[PDB]
Amino acid sequence: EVQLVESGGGLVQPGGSLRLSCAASGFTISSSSIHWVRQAPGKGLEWVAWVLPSVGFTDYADSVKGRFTISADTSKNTAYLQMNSLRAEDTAVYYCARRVCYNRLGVCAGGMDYWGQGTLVTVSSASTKGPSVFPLAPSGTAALGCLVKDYFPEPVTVSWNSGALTSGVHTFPAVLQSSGLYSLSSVVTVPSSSLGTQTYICNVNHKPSNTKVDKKVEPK
Amino acid sequence: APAPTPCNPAECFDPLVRHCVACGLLR
Amino acid sequence: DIQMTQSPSSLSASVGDRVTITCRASQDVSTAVAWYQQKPGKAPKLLIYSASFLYSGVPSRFSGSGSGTDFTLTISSLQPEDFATYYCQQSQISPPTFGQGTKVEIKRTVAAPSVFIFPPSDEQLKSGTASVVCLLNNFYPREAKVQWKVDNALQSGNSQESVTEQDSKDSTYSLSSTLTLSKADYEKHKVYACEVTHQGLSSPVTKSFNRGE
Repeated sequence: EVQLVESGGGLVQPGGSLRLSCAASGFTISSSSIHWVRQAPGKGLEWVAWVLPSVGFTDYADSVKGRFTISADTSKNTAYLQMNSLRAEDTAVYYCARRVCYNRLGVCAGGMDYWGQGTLVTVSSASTKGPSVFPLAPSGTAALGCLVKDYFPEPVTVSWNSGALTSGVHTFPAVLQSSGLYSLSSVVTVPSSSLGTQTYICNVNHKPSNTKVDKKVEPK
Repeated sequence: APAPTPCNPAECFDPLVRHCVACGLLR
Repeated sequence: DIQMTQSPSSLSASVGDRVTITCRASQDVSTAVAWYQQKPGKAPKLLIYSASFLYSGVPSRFSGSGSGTDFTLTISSLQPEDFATYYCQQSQISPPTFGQGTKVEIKRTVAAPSVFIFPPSDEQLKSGTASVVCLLNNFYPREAKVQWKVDNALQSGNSQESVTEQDSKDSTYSLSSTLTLSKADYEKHKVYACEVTHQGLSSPVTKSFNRGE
């Protein structure tokens, strides 16, 4: 099957540079155009570039032209996006994609069918800080949860009882605090009878600061 | 004006890229 | 360059409704328009390519039409899992510009939130700050008002809200409101309460606690 595996995301200084990779399986990239698309927080999808690797032809959105360089290495079956002179407005999730073509009367009928998993680029001078995890103590049905406060950059993941608890879980979007640090809560509703018997643990992970916390939430 | 290069079997012409590329079966 | 204009910007439609999203090109783009569906924070999904052609695997209820300048994505019978932002893209002429998108939300019956208040943990208080957290769970519509009262006194701009995407089976929302104070100001007062106003609620619902159980 087809797979596009991205890598190289992260945090960088305004003015700084960074290289995304998009490694492909199940097809040859030389005969297809590989595309980069990105989504800034609370904005539409924005196409940024393409490369036709067989010959090395490229094209760029005006918004990125003169700063980013798209390229490919046919023998490594991988495409790249070198991004320079980065700005706050470049902060986004960057996806790579393949344009599939089908033969309709000699010309391509196509679109972007296979996509990488998307990799977050944050452009900012702030330092990476790991979160603190605080319990939201409970008390029919009871709400409890845990509060993941003061981290940078995005993202955090939250799972419950090591993958056993999923129903009734709500992990909220992160909010940018006035302090410049993110925070979020994950909550769950459980049967009110279990509170004294089942232990509830939130598994928080913040890969950017390699912080991994597992927090018990018990009645006070 | 200049007629594009003819695509071999297995390829077809993608106007987006102004070039021949792989082209599968349309269904 | 070529510009793609979608309509409407957004819409709300009931499960079972026919949904029509329009997409216009500034210039003739033949039939080279595609339609994509994007679930929040996830890779978009190719629904339709070349105006009318269905990508293998895509449910039959999605279809597209048009050529030249005017294109339309139709969802014959809207299902709960279909909320997303839908984008058209033209690939006749480079650069292949996206339309603004069209956010589809699922309209459904009104439902009240179960409200819950949470006091700040002992752990946090040591750090010098206190977060008080109000939860509104599984409600519809999205419009809701949350007010904080510390010893019956209305609070200004010391709280923030986050909301979940629609639930993919029951189309409800959940909402967190977080009230942030210094430890000192927290330890000066007794009674913390969030007042929730919402259409599903006949009158406001207030959940409260006194500091130190």
